[PDB]
Amino acid sequence: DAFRKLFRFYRQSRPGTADLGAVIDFQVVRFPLNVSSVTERDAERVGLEPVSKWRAYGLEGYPGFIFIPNPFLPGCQRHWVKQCLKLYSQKPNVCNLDKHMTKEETQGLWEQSKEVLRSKRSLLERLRWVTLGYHYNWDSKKYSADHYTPFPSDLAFLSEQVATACGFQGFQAEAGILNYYRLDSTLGIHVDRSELDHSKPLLSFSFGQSAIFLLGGLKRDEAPTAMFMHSGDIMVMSGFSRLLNHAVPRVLPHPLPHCLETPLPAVLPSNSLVEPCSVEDWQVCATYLRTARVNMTVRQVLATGQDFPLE
Ligand SMILES: [Fe+2]
Repeated sequence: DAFRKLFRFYRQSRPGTADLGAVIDFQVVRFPLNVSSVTERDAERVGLEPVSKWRAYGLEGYPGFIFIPNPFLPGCQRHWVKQCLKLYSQKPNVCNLDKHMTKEETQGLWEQSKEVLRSKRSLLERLRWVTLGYHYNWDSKKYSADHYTPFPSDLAFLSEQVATACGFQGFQAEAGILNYYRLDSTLGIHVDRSELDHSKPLLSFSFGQSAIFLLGGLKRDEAPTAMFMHSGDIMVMSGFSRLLNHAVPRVLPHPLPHCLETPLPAVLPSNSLVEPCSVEDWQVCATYLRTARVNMTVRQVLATGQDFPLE
């Protein structure tokens, strides 16, 4: 339980201390990306700056582990979190509130939360996860072609470009899992093995408040290494770093960030998947993200020539 020992270590807040400086803000190497793999027009279309200005990092003993500090164009974060909270939750996809709350109670989430923010505990505070594409059955720990809703296009294009730049051009976005946090929310010690195609990488996107991650080998026995994950930061776990045990011990609060300080531009490209945000949407997103953090994992389920067995 060495991983759990560091998990309880950092779980003791201790902000701005020896603990704050024991992590790896952005052993450390730079990962040569491929500015040739993507064009600034598609990256503008999805709100990421030219790969020529991206910086990627890896660590010794963790090959294929890619950390990329915030590459998002200034302001783009706002759209992604918005669609994360305003759109991706409701009826077509699946969230945790579907188990004991009916679709009528959940459909009125955004507007009733706007009335709640205007009036000054609602459901958006109670959100814990959303699944996109092939809906992960938590109980079964399996995927199924039977439980499926179409993967959001813009999100898929994002994951596709990022995975292309990181060296996997044949990446179709099939499974999505968007974790939502409270301040005290955590993510447990686990490996990410529910998929059938392990070759394709796991694409994590951090937002909201800063958080502390961890990276340990396939055996939970191997002690973890700890690093930050600010808003906009992106982890691409590939090759070896895909069967590696990881967690999120804390959402560290404000000593909302600076990437949220910079707003959207009025002029966005005509083919851009980055989209406009009404003002009260960044109001509720801005408050909720002053409270806590969001995470966006994207995954390949099936290999290119593989399909779910029948039996
Ligand atoms: Fe995970």
